[PDB]
This record gives sequence, C-alpha cells and structure tokens, in this order.
Amino acid sequence: KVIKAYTTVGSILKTWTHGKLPKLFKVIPSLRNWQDVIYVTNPEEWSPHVVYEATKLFVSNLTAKESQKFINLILLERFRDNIETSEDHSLNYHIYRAVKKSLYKPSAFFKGFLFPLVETGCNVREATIAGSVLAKVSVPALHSSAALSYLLRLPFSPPTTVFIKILLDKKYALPYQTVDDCVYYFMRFRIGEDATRVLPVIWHKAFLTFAQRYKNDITQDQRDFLLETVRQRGHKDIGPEIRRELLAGAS
Amino acid sequence: KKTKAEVMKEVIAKSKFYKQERQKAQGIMEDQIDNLDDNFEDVMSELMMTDLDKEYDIKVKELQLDKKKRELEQQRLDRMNGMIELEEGEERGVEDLDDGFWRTHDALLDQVKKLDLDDHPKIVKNIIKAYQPKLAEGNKEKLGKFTAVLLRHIIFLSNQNYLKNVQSFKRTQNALISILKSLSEKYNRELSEECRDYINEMQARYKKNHFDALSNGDLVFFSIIGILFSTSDQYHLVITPALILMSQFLEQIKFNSLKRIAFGAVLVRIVSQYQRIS
Amino acid sequence: TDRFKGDDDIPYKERLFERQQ
Amino acid sequence: IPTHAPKYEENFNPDKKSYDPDRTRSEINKMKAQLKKERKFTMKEIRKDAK
Amino acid sequence: HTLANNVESKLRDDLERLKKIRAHRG
Amino acid sequence: THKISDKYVLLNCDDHQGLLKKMGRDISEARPDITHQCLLTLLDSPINKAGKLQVYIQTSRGILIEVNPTVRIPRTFKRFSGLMVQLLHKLSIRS
Amino acid sequence: CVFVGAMARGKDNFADEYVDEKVGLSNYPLSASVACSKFCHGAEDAWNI
Amino acid sequence: PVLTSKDKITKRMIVVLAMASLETHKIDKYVLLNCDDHQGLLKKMGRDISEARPDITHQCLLTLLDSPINKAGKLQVYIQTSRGILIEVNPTVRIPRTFKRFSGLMVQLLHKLSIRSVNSEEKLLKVIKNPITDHLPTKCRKVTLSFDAPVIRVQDYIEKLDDDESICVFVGAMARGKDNFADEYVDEKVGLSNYPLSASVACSKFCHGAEDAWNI
RNA sequence: GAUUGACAUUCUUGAUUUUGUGGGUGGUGGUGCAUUGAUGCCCUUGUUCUGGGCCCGCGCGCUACACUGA
Repeated sequence: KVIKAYTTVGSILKTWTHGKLPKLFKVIPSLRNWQDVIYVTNPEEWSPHVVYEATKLFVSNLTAKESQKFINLILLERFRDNIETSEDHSLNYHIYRAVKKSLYKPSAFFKGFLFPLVETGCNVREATIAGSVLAKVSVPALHSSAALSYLLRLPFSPPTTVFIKILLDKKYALPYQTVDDCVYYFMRFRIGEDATRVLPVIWHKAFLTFAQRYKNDITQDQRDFLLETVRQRGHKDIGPEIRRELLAGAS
Repeated sequence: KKTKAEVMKEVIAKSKFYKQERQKAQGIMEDQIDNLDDNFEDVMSELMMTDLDKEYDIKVKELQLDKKKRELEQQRLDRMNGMIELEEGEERGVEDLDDGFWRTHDALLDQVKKLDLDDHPKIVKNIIKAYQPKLAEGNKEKLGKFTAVLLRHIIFLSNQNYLKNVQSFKRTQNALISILKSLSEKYNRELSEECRDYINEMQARYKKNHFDALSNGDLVFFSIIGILFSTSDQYHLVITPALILMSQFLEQIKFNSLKRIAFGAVLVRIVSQYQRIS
Repeated sequence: TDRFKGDDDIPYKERLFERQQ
Repeated sequence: IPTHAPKYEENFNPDKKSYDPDRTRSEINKMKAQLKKERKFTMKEIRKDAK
Repeated sequence: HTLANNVESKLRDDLERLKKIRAHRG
Repeated sequence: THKISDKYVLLNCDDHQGLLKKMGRDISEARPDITHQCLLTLLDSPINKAGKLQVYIQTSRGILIEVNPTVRIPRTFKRFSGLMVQLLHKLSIRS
Repeated sequence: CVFVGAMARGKDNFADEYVDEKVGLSNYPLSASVACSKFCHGAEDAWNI
Repeated sequence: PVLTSKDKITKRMIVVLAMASLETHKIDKYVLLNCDDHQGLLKKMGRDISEARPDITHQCLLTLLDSPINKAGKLQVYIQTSRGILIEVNPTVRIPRTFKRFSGLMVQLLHKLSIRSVNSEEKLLKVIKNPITDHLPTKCRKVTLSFDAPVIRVQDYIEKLDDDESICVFVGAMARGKDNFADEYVDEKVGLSNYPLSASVACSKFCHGAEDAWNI
C-alpha cells in the first residue's frame, strides 16, 4: 500500500509553491506499487512546480505500459474540467510546462495525449492550443508522420483536422506515408467527406497552401488529381494559388 | 485610508502565503525524512512487480531511402530603396565626419587549381567553393580567408599576358568580374582587409621604386573595386586611401613614356567612372 | 534646448540607492 | 538668445526645507538646526521652572 | 565624517535626558 | 496658491470642485491656463528668439512679475504649476 | 507695450490710467495667445523679422 | 461661413501636422499618451520620452479659431500619428479648451470615433481615411514647413498665385526627427524663420501670413 | 557514446540530440456578425519571494550682496 502519509503529502502538494522532488517521489519511479500509491494519493496535486517536476520524472520514466498505466484515466478529464471551469477554455502555465517537458518521448506521449484527444468531444480552441503546445518544439519525424497518417486514416472530426492542418502547415519534410495519406484523403474527398461535410477555407487552410517545400522526389500526377479535386470544388479564394504552391515537387 | 487598508490586507495575505510556504516546507522535509524508509519497505513487501511504431517504421524507411511572389516581387524595390537611402546617407551621412587627426594564403588555391589559367581553374575553384560553403559550418572565417585568397589569385590571373585569346579571355574575365561582384554582394568583411593588404603592398612597392617595380595589377584592382563597389560614400575604409594613392600616381612621378601616358589616360577614364554620380 | 524642457524624478532614485546600500 | 532652465523642486513647500543634495551633510544640517531649537526650548523651560 | 554625527547624537540624547528628568512636554 | 492640509495647490478652474467659492469668488474666471499658453507662445515667438521683448505678467493682486527673453518655461502645465508657487513664494528663481 | 488681458470674461479696464490707444486685432472672438501672436508677428513684419 | 472640403469654387487653407503620438494605453486603467503623470511604462516599453506630447495639438488649437475669414471659414486641419488617425475640423468649432477635458476626450481616438453636435446631425470631427487629396483637389500649392530652405514669407507666397483652389501646409511635431516631408504630396519645402521654431508658432506664422495676405 | 531525472562530483536511462544557414520572428487574444460563420484594426517573445508624505512663525539688532569699488 502506502506509508499512510500520502494524504498529507497530497494536501500539501495541492498548494505547494517552491521546492523539488522529495525522498519519496525521487525514487517513486524505482518503486513497484506506485500505481496504487498515486491512486490512493488521488492526484489533485496541481501545484505548479510539483506538477512540472512530477511530469519531468515520470516522462523520464515513461514507457508505453507506463503511459497506459498513469496517463489515460484522469489527466484528460482534468483538462476537460479546467476548460469547463474557465470561460475561454484555456490551459495554464504549469500545463504548458508539463507539455514542454513531457513531449520529448517519441511514441509514448503520442499515445499519451495526442491519440486519446478524439475520445469524448474534442473542441476547437482546445485542439488549437494542444497543437500549439505540441508544435512549439521539434516533433520526431517518423512518429510525426505515423501520427498524421494514423489520425487521418482514422475518421474525420473538425478539431482533429485542425491538428492535421497544423501538422501539414508546419513546413516539414515528406515521406511516402504522407504521399499515400494524401492519396487516400483524395479518394475520401469525393461526392465521402465532401458530401456530408462542406469544408470552407477554415478547414481548407491545409488545402490552401499544401506543398511549398515538401515533395521534391516524386511526380506531379498526384498534384494533377489534387488539381482535379480543387477544380471539382467550386471556390474563388483557393484556385490559382494551388498551381504555384503545389508544383514544387520536381520529379 | 482605504488604500492603506487594502495595503495591510495584501501584506497580511503575503505574510500568510509566506507562513504557509514555510510550514509546508518544514512539513514536507519531515515527512520525506520519516516516510520513505518504510514506504520502500511496504512497496517491496507487497508482491508488486504498436501500430504507431509500425507506421513510424514505414515512414522512416520511406523518408530515409530518398535522402505568392508579390511579396518577393516588391522585395527587390524595398531593398533597392534601402540601398538608395543608405547610399545618400553615405554621401552626406554616416561616419560622423570628424576626429581631426592633425583556407589558404595566396598560393594554395593556385596550387589546387594549377592546371589552367582562367576557365578550368575558376571552374574547379568554384566547385571547391560550393563544396566548402556546404561543408563549412564551424569555419566561416576560413571561408572568408578562402574568398580573400580567391580574390587575390583571381586579380593576379586577370592581368598576366594578352598573347592568348583576347576576345575569349575578355569574355571569361567579364564573366569572372560578374561572379566576383555576385560574391562581393555576399561577403565584404575581409575583402576590405585584403584591400588594405594590397594598399600596403603597393605603398611598399612605391617607396621601393618609382614605376619599374609596379605591376599592372593595380589597374585591374582599381577596376574591380570601382566596378563592384558603390564608390559614392563619403569616407570608406577601402576606396579613399586608394583614391589618394591614385592621386599620387597621377601627380607624383615623371611619366617618361607612352605606357605611363596611357596609364594616366585610363586613370582619368576610371576616375570619371568612379565619381560620375557623386 | 530647442523645443523641449528638462526632466527628473522623485525619491525613487534614493529608493534605488537604498536598495544598492 | 542663450536659453537656460529654471531650477526648482516639485511639490515645493516653503515650510519644509529644500531638497538636500549631499546626504552626508543633510542629517547634520537637520540636526544642527533641531539641536538649536531644542536647546532653546529646554533652556527656556528650565528658566521658567526656576522663576 | 562620523565624529561630528555621533557626538551630536550623544549630546542630543544627553539634552533629551535633561528634558526627561523633568516633565517638559515638547 | 492655496496652502491646504499637505502643501500648496494652485487655483485653476478644473483642479477641484469648490475651492473658488471656498475662498469666496467665482469658478467661471479661474483661468491661469490661458496665461500659460499665451506666455509660452510669446516666449517661443521668433521675435523673442531675436530678443526684442521683456514680459511683465501681473495679477489682480497688484504683483508684477518680470520674465526675461531667455526664460525656458517648462513645456507642460504640471511642471509650470510646480514652478508657479516657487515663483510666488521664493520671489526669485535661478538658471 | 501691449497690455494684453488674460481675462476669461469681463472688461479690460485694468490699465485705464495710462493707456490711450484702444486698438485690437479684429472684432471676432479670438484667443489671447492669438492676439499677442498677431501683435508679435506684426512687430516682426514691421521690424524686418 | 459654412465650408466642407467639397467647396471647390474658391481658395481655402489646409494645415496638417505630421508624426504625432496619441494611442491610448490600457493597464481598465484607461489613459492616453502623456509625459508628466505616467512615464515608467513609457521608459520600459522603449518609446522616447519627449515625443509623447498631446500638448502639441492642445496648444495648436489656436488654428481652429485664429483666422478672421471665419465669415467664409477658410481653415481645415488634419493630424497624423503612427496609428494614422485623421481629424476634420469646423472653423467655428467648440473645442475642449483645457488639457484635462481634451485628454478625457480619448474615446474619440480609441473606440467612439464619431461625435455629433447639439442637433445630433453635424459630425464636427470626421475620421475619413487617407489621403487628403480625395477631399481637397489637386490644385493646392506644395509647401511643407522645414528647417533648411531659404525663408519666403506667407504673405508674398499667397499673393503670388491668385485663384488656386486651396493652400496647404505640413508641419512637424517631435523632439528631433526628419519627418516624411516631401514624399507623399509635397515636393519643395519652405524653410521656417531664421531661428529654431515650435509647431504652434509655425502654425501661427503660417496663418498670420495667410490672413494678412487675404486682408480679412 | 550524442546524451536524460542523478545513492551532493554518479552510473542510471538512452537516438529524444552537437557548431552554423535561413524562414516561421509572436496567436492562448482583444475586437464589428445567429448562441462555434479565413469578414476592418492592434500587440508579441505568464512566473519562489518582495512596498508608507504629514497639523516651526513673528520680529529687534548684527552681517553679506551696489565703482559710492577693490
């Protein structure tokens, strides 16, 4: 179980202000029952430096099993509860520091906070601020293209496609997984997501500027059927920029 | 008095925050000192012990195997107007008009491209300069030394002897002067320093001898600096000591022959070229 | 002095000096 | 015309003394004055007591 | 720089004792 | 001026509600700002820059205040009012 | 000399013991700064400034 | 005496002050630019101290009611700052006379932008966008007040050309800075008097020469 | 062996990274339009602890300030 002082530790680390990881939490990754320990501790320990150092240590000690052990159950609902109790649906400075310290594990944190974002009613400003705190730093390339093709061969959602817009307007390199990802999105964009959901320029921010410095190793026939897509979709804002934006892939 | 009451309230809340922080710090120190030694004992006494990666491997192999214009249209006029305003501020401008004071060294680039004179030597040195600019990430001052050595070498190969192809050599030197301006637009910071090196060189030669220890490299040096450089600034480090150098070249010695007479004639032509616009 | 005046401050300079002392 | 700036002090009170430049003699100017008025006060009061 | 100030404060406290042994509301 | 307690405060129309009636006169004519603006334009005039003037301002209370041509009046109004009681009490200010 | 009044409203009888030439700048409502600036500019044009 | 800028039949007078500074600061604490009450934020933000002066236009308001051709109403003024707010004037306007009332009139800068008179009809101060030659014609003689050209007086300058449609002037308001004098409309600059002058006395020189040439 | 919390210089993880080139400099907004429909304009890079002005005046002599000067 515990030392039965973790209720006192939770009561003081809910409103802690200045300090570092104590003798318990410095090796609480190196313990074994720390799942049950932090469960009965009931992590309302939302003090800024405790949150920052705690996410620092268990993302230093986060595997995939550890992610599915102490990520999914309570932190998503805590984000939903603080964006509910705030009127503008905004996160905090310690949330930002937690993401900025916790992003640097490549394939564990994606299944941590990015992939379960589509679970229970994702939202516009919150997915925008999540893409902000996920894209202010470098993203690993292979796991980034994996996450992009994963959440785009997952079904459509507007706060998910906002993150897709951010991830493809990051001005990032291109593998063939993103090539055939664009191919199957082309095959989905017939009359299909185009029939059931009209997309204005807000969701077409991906498709206004798409391939400025991206391909450079492939032909322009996928560009040709993207052009037949943008000529099948009648719009005045987007058209003549698609040629001078999309013809960057040389051969 | 209401401001003083709110000031006492804020000071009381700050003292309460400091007391709470001190009490929490002492309680956390005592709890972390007296809890962990049996917390580890309890945690060890109780018997306590994919597709994203696949798509990442596929995209990793796929990315490791193969390993508008209105803004940039008016950017040229923006930088040109910036050049013009800095040119006029350099005409009557910048340097305060005061102070009242009353990867080589000149041989290794030639040894590297030492097969031809003009075409193949500058082409091989251009390819080597492209490779050095690509692979020079921690040595850009050595790229600056490389550009200065290339400038010095290209000046003393632009003037050697005209028994060769006169028109084709003039063609390749026009192309050479154009690419030298194209790199002088990018790099100047030791172009000016090697210009001082050549001013000291010709000053030592001019105090050594009148005219017989004077090569024709001064002609092509003055030509390249007054063709690439906007020579219309008030005081510059480069041109102004070279201006009084060519002034003493024009009015120091006895021009005994038609070679020095033609030297003076092309000097008058080149100073009209210099200060046509000033 | 063409089209302007002088400018100085209150005892915050002495407050900065007392913080420096 | 050669132009100069008038020296003065903000929130100028004639009853208060002026802005002392030198802190090393500001307190001795305050005290060599206070001392004199307090000396006059104590001598006046003890001689009124004596009478 | 300090002899004047501390002998001044000491004699001021001395005259304050002179005022304090009597009542002498100032 | 008015020594209120604290220290001086000038007499404008806009710096209070009823100090004009408190002293016993009218707030409609409590007008020193036209004096400040008029004197600063007379000082910044080019004939004053050539030095062919001397400006005697006065009040209703019989006083006579001479300013030189070389006076740099403070450009604001708050610094001018801070200079005004220095003039009205010390009767002489330096360069 | 000009005895320019800094009055807000009233009668300019303050110097009715030495001043003779009752003269102004217009019959318009002006400001006092404009009145003295008109007289100083008239002195400039009179005395070559 | 009535006059809008669509009064193309006869000669007018235009005064434009350039490169001012009035953009209200918001700490619900609601202030405009000044240089006496608040300066710690003005020295922390990096802006220059002596440029911050609405007293320049608060003392330039003599040009609102100086001209004795108010029986025709010849004057129209315009201000310019880094924001670019412009202000049309009435020759028989009722200006806030003192600095604190003109300074309380800051929602006109910030968010009100449209004030009306007692009959709720005449927009006394109008904030129509740049340029000025949309309102006055191109028949206005090109002078800006600067500090380098030989001086030519405003009387002779007006009585030179008789029946052009407007006259204009561009004055500067700074501590020291080369204003954008003759790049937008002006080409040739007229120098001021033979001493360093201020903005209010430059406007006074221009309007006194203008009224003395028009003979009122 | 590039580097992460470190039994306060220590073994404990590890591709998350090292010297320079650019461009995105900064979107966690305020704002005009149904309660979320690029619709004009602005700015860029939240935090351990921390702050007081106040209820001497009068005047008598003596003395300095003036080519009548030194």
